[PDB]
Amino acid sequence: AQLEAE
Amino acid sequence: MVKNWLFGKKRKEDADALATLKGQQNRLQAEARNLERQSDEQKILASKMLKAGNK
Amino acid sequence: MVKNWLFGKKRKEDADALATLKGQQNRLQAEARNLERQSDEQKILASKMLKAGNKAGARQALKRRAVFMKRLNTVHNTAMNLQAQIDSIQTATSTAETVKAMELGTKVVGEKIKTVSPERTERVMDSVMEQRDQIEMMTEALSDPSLSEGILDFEDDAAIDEQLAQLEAE
Repeated sequence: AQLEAE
Repeated sequence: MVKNWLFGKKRKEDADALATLKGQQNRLQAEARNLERQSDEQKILASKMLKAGNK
Repeated sequence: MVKNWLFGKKRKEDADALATLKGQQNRLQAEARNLERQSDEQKILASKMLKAGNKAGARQALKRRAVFMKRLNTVHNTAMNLQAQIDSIQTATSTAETVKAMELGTKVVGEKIKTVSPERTERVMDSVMEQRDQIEMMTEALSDPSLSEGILDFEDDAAIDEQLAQLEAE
């Protein structure tokens, strides 16, 4: 999720 | 000028033990740096898998 | 210059084991690349069967491609398992060196702790305390003001009281 948000 | 024979002997022994510990610590720091590099490469790969359309 | 005969022997053995594992892993990577190539050729063939008007042949080619990709997955997982074994060998080597360094340090610190034991430090600090008390008592015995005072007022400071009063009035 955090990499996608990145 | 008194020679402290036992003192110098134990000094050499403690210096060798400290050298051994410092060498193993330096090896572990190098291994840590390599593991950090590998983690960064894996994050770059994860970003490319996200962009390419492969979750 | 001490020779570590057993250490060098086991080093050669571990190097040969790592070479064997790396060679088999390289073989598996080459096989994986070839299987990927074959899968791509099968997909191209499936596309041509679709264009030519042969759906049965397209299904045939896609089934063959599915078999090739399953083989590719198995080969890749086997190569990953070999990498895990290589990492286990290197981790065991590093852990052995760490335990040896810790045992050396423990030996040195144990010799020091046995030499200067805690009971020895207790004895030294007790002696320091006792001697400090004796110096204080000796050096306060010599400083008793009763000598330089010597004769004290029988009137108990009355004359000196009035002298201070008279000097204040002055």
